[PDB]
Amino acid sequence: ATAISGTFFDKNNTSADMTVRAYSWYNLSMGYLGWTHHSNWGFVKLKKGKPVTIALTTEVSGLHPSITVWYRAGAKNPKTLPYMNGHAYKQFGDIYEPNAEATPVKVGNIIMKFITNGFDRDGMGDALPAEYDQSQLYRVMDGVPGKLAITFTPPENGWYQFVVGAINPDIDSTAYGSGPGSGAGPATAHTVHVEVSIP
Ligand SMILES: [Ca+2]
Ligand SMILES: [Cu+]
Repeated sequence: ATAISGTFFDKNNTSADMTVRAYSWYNLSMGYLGWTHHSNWGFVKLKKGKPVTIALTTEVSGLHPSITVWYRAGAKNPKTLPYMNGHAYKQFGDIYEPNAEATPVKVGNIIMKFITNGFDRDGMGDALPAEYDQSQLYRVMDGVPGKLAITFTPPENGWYQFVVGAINPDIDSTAYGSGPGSGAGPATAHTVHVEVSIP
């Protein structure tokens, strides 16, 4: 496992500004993975059965925010929350790292059950490049570039661990910058505003 910086949310702290790289959720290398540390992580404790919405917005021209939500099952001490199983992540699918260790600390079993994901597909044009042709990378349109909402109903009480990033910045836009490079794009950190609607 590897430590991450988490932003925690609750009923009195429903919003945050997170900073992410333009390609952070979908690098153009390898297996087209997100970069754990180029993205930004949130945590929120939720009650079973009541729908939740997370809304992302950005002012950055060309930027398309994105998000993956997992349920962090069996989490015990909250100080064991801000870890990930590695420096890269698949945008969908479940994560399992039994008896996980990081920097040494013992984190316990990391069990992350996939809940939902989405990315802002408004403004990307008539067709995305073929590198993005994975069905479970949920393309969502609300008619507003730079805005995204996801929803889910917590299947279990407890901690929901989510990553915010961005994907496929518009060619030659501010967000695109110098382009994908080696796959991670520019190191520029762009602000995405996050609002969690806790029931
Ligand atoms: Ca949108
Ligand atoms: Cu990393």
